[PDB]
Amino acid sequence: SLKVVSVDTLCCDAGWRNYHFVKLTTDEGIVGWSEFDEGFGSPGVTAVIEQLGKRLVGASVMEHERFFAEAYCLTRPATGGVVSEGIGAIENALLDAKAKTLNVPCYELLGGKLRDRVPVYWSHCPTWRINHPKFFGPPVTDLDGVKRTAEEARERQFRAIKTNIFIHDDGPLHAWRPGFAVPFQPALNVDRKVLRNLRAHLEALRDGAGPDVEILLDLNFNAKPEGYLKILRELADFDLFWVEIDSYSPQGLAYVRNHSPHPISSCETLFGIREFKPFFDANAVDVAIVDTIWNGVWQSMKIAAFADAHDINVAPHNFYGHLCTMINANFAAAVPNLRIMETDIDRLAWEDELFTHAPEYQNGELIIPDRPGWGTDPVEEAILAHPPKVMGGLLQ
Amino acid sequence: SLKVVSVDTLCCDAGWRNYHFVKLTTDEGIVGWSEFDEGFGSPGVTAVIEQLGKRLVGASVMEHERFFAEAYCLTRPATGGVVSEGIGAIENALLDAKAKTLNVPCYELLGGKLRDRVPVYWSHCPTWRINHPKFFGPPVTDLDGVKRTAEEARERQFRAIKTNIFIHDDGPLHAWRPGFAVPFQPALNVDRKVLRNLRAHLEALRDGAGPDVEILLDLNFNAKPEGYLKILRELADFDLFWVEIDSYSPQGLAYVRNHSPHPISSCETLFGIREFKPFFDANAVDVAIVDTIWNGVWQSMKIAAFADAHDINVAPHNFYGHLCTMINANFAAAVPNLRIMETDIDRLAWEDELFTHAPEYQNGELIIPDRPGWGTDPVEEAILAHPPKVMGGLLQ
Amino acid sequence: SLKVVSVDTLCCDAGWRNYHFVKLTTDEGIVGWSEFDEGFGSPGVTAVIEQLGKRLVGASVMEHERFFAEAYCLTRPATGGVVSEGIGAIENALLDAKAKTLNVPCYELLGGKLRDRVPVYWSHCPTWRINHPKFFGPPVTDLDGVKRTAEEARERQFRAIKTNIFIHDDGPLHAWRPGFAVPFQPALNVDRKVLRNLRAHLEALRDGAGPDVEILLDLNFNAKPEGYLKILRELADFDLFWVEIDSYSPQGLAYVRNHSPHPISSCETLFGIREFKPFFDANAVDVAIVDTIWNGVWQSMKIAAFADAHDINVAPHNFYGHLCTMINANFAAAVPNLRIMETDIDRLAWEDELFTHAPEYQNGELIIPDRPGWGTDPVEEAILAHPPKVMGGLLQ
Amino acid sequence: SLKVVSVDTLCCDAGWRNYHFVKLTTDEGIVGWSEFDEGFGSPGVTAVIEQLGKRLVGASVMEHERFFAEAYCLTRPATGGVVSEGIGAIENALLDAKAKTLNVPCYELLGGKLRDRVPVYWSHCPTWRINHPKFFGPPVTDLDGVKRTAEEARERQFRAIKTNIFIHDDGPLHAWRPGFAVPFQPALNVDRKVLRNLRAHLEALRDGAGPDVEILLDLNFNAKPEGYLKILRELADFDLFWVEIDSYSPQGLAYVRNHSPHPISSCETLFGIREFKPFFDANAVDVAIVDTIWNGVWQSMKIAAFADAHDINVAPHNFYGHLCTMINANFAAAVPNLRIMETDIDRLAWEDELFTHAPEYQNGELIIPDRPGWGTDPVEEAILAHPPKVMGGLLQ
Ligand SMILES: [Cl-]
Ligand SMILES: [Cl-]
Ligand SMILES: [Cl-]
Ligand SMILES: [Cl-]
Ligand SMILES: [Cl-]
Ligand SMILES: [Cl-]
Ligand SMILES: [Cl-]
Ligand SMILES: [Cl-]
Ligand SMILES: [Mg+2]
Ligand SMILES: [Mg+2]
Ligand SMILES: [Mg+2]
Ligand SMILES: [Mg+2]
Ligand SMILES: [Mg+2]
Ligand SMILES: [Mg+2]
Ligand SMILES: [Mg+2]
Ligand SMILES: [Mg+2]
Repeated sequence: SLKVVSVDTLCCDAGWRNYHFVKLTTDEGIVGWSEFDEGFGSPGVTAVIEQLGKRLVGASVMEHERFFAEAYCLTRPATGGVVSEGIGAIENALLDAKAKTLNVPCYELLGGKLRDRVPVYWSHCPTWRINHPKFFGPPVTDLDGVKRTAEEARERQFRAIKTNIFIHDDGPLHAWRPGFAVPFQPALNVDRKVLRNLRAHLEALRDGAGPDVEILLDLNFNAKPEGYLKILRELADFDLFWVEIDSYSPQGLAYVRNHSPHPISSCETLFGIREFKPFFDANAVDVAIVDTIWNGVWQSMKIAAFADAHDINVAPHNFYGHLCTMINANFAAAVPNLRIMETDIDRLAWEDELFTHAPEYQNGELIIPDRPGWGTDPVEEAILAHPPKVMGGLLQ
Repeated sequence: SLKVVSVDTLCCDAGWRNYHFVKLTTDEGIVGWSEFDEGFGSPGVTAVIEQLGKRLVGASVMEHERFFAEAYCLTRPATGGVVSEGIGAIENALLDAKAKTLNVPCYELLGGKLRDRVPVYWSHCPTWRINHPKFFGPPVTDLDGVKRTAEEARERQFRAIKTNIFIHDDGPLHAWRPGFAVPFQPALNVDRKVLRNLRAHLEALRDGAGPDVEILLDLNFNAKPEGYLKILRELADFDLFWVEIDSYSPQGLAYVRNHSPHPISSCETLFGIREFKPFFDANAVDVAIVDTIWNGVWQSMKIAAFADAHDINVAPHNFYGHLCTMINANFAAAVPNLRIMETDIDRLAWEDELFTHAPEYQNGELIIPDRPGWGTDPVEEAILAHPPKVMGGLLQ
Repeated sequence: SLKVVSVDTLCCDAGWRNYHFVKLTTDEGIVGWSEFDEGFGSPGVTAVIEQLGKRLVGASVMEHERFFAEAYCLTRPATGGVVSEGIGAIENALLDAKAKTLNVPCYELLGGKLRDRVPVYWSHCPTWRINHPKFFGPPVTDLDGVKRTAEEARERQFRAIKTNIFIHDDGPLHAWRPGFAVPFQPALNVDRKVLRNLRAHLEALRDGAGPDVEILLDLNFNAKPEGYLKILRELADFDLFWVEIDSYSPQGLAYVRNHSPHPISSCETLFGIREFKPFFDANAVDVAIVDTIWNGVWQSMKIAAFADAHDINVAPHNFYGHLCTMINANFAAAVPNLRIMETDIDRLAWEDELFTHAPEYQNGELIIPDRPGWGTDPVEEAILAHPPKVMGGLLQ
Repeated sequence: SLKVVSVDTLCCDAGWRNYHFVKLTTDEGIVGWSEFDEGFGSPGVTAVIEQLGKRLVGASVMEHERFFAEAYCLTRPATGGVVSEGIGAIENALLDAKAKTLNVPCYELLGGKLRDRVPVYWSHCPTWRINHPKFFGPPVTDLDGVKRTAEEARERQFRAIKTNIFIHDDGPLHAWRPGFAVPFQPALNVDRKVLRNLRAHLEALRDGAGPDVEILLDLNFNAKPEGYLKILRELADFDLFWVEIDSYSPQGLAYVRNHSPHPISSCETLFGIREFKPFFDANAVDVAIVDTIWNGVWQSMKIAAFADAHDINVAPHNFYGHLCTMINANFAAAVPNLRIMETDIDRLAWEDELFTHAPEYQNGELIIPDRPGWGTDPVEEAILAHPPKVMGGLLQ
């Protein structure tokens, strides 16, 4: 019949956060999967999915843009954010199911592949070993550990690594994340302490990385334009692949970029061409980060094409489980204007148990798989062996 | 202690949709309430509230902007929409509790009152009698019914009424709501059928209203700029108080307004100064509609002040239960640049059972009450006597 | 009755200028106070207050925004400047009275507090010891004195200090203030003499401050854009927390900022969202200085929210007596987007006599008090023991 | 010596407001006069003048731009409004004294005259007979009176007349001035009542005026852009010389003008090229009204030249006593780009007692006099025979 028979959500432990999944079944017995997230400031996604999936049962699995168009109508007043995340999760499960029904990898739905491998950067490096050492080891607790982590990235043939903001000289090594209320300092002022610790951290990272490995810096939402300018001035003489700055002020981000000696990336939290547009119109970014897990991969192709017309290259936002990596891998395979792909190389001790297939890396690149669908399936029995905790992520 | 002890949510039947409430209790035994909504495209609000309320327990009931600042940080990546609705609901319960603790009406927190009564328009008139006749009677099923409803508004001393788009000459009278997928025609094209039915409907309404009662027209998201222009051209010779058009294109809405012979209102779905700004910068609106139930009343005061500096008057978005009306009444009491207040005069047969106090109208105005807090409390036993159904509203 | 019974003004000696106060009494016997200023280019404020206070008697002390709305109407043609200062002074006395009536600190009216302490900078350092040495000692008369003053700030645990423009090598040490006609050189040209003296002064200040204490530079209205650019170029290699530039040319100030290697602050003389708007639209400032004594604290909350939407942090303009400090402290307690707070640490020998309570500093921060109202009251008998002189300030 | 020996202010009764004067005496015994106003929203002007005049004593009477430059410096932070009015009043007394010293009319200082007579409009017609009938008769209390007043203007050979907004059908004839809080309705909404009364009033005025006399409409600050558009739409088919709209929103006023079928005038409350500039840049006005009493005539020549470069003609704001008329007459004599001159033809019963010379009109034009100085002097004994009341005007 090609009809959708069921849409369910599943959830499992990912240590300091949970992973979530959409499981969509068709009348032919094909199962389409996606992975989504609530911990990154996004309570409510499951509720959105459970409501929207009710309307989808009985509809054609093949008609994903019809579903999107309908869903957009039904939730139009509160579009974006958690609503749009729910829509994107369902879209990604629909794509998997459609690809599987047609016996093709998902990139065959997205224009075909135009590359077989994708260069990555090792993200949250050494952020995961510093911030979640119970889950990702060896723990990093000092500048020597920072250096050693970069040395490890170099030895393992990774070509780039991305860090965040860390305070080294005020007690135990800790992250500086005031944009997410750790600590609660909602003005997000940047003081000397922040600047000298950024410098110390990056110098240690460069010492370990050597001169060839690229270093990316993510500042998230942790300052105002004033403070971002202060950081960029301070770090004017560093060799940075990009400095990543999230902002809801296209004019402010454009001002910062205009005064930056480094490439600026942004946009990981934005939805649709509509939200990217003011940033591109303002010349606000060198690189547009696109969250295809949030937007849905079909919607993300639209965003990539929009960026292409502005001669802006895109990078997937990818810092979740293996299924998200494979979803992003398919997007990265199809998009011409691809900057690089993000991936976390630090993995949970049970990550591989949760999925049928793991991403394969060789010489600093992700190999794009050629199996029907995204390239990996969550394993239901494994999910049940790792029951979820209450919401973590930013809401820990 | 002035600490928040608990944050709970409650839900009850409102016929074709549910009402939702936040119940916040302090260490002193004061209870602060707000009303919120999920049916207007907003699945997930309850989940957001339940997560955010966990962080609020143990904090001061007096420190509402602290809570807002913290909440904004914790959900920054997925801000707006359902996340921001959850934050606004909690804010409104905090305000009620703080006012009650200080033994004052909520307007005493908002600058004091500057008026004792607020002119209203009777909204969803005759929309509720056409679209939900099982709940709001007498049913309206033809043009004569449309005329009679306007006559009733005139007799009852209402000074203004607001209708939507109705098809009268293609079978049983029915609403035209393609922007919300009823029917599913996602291009939102406007054809002759729409135009002639708008004309027929508005002529009947004017016939009943007489020449003094003002007629407002809400087009919601039911066209593209092209179609909005077609509608405004067609209705060029009508006397309309405003034409209300929701759009996520400030440039498109500005183009429409520039070519409109009628005042244009918009913005009921927008969050914060940030989202209103592009519209004001573009000269897109005569009147800014502010949803204080969604934004929170404190945040809405910021938006009202922003509008004031642009010499734009604001109107509350108010089409829910009595508590929402009283929340909006307090906002309307304090804001200098107030255009008018929306209210639905058609009420459910059990509306008055659900709340301790009902809004009072006299000579077409809402009387602003002077009780501690918002002016009415949901009644817990009554809520339990009207158990909720599954989600309705747009998601019916 | 909650009615205002009387509005009076009082005035006392502050050495080289006078302090002024609004005293508002209610029917319940509550007294609300504010402090205002005439010496900073503002003859006439008292006359404005005395006229506007006549209309206020008999009105509710609780309805401060009603009073503001009415006052704005009555003085609309000559709004801003001295008129708006009079309105702001009355607003601040109303707020004090309302807070006292409700038995809460003024920050309880402003959203609640979100911080308990506020970092400050020691302003007019060493400006007060150079320019008014009869009142603030020890006198500073040479570069060694400049260095020693910065050393004192460091020892006393202040984290930042702010100086102005001084000429050291042309006779007795003297201020360069041509923008205020000392000397009268109304072109405001910047020559070598100015540049080399700025350098000499700042080098001495840095020598005393050490590398951790932040140095702020205030240029007031003492140049044109051309000259501001010359100064910023000259000082390109200094580590400055901000350079403060007052301008009535948003396009000119924006040009300067675009070419500045230092953060730019401005706006201390501006009134309302309306006046700040062109500067924010032009990207003219890193930091917005808000004079809440001039604007009124309620109006200033509107300005702070406007700045927040532009991701601009604000700093109070505070260089008067203890009551102004406490007024600003309450604003600073409530505003999320707070850059820092200005305060003069050099005090008159009789400052503490004039007020019931003095501001308390610890480890470079101002402690926010928790008494009803602003946190301090002028003392009537002390005011009479220090009779005012003719107008001083800029009009000396 | 050519030194200024004294600067004094005088004040006398003008019925519902006072007139004020600056009296400046030189060492040679020449007396220069100006007239200024406080009632039009401007408490404090006298205080400003008394402070600034202290600095002027001992300076050259010939150096008026030196005084202006110095005064601007000394009051720079609170410039505009009442401060700038004080400066303008002194400037106008300086000009009179300088002209008298050189034995020439003031227009000889302003480029020489380029016309001998100036067409006027009869302003506040029938506004003064309606609003201040105790002082200006015969009283106007109905539509027939409105018609008769216009007939009188026609018979007396006036070519143009200007009215305001009046409510005729809700009790005794009364002005609609919500922008100045009469009545207090601070949203400034425009309803049917306003529109139908504007129409009725203007139809009566046109009936009396005949087809040749021009009719001007002043809306002051009595609406928001929304309401101004509503008024202009309603009055689309009237033949109006201009519609006068005061606004502090250049973008809003420009929007209104863009949609106006009538010429738009504004700017009567603005100070200096700086304040006019945003309006001209926005294409906001057909005609710029310049208050030379407020700005000073020398400053006003700068504004007129600025307007000239934009191909905008200017009109003096003139609705005070005979000295203001003569001050404006001299400006009007010298400015090439002169639209028309405002004057009130309704005069107080004692107006002529107060001044040595009265303005002379012939065939609808003001004759420019050729006496040294402005053309009339206040009479000190007459001033003392008409002692002032408390402040009236808007502050009544
Ligand atoms: Cl989580
Ligand atoms: Cl902070
Ligand atoms: Cl619902
Ligand atoms: Cl369609
Ligand atoms: Cl002073
Ligand atoms: Cl000079
Ligand atoms: Cl007066
Ligand atoms: Cl109003
Ligand atoms: Mg968004
Ligand atoms: Mg990132
Ligand atoms: Mg949005
Ligand atoms: Mg609507
Ligand atoms: Mg100004
Ligand atoms: Mg300053
Ligand atoms: Mg101004
Ligand atoms: Mg006028």
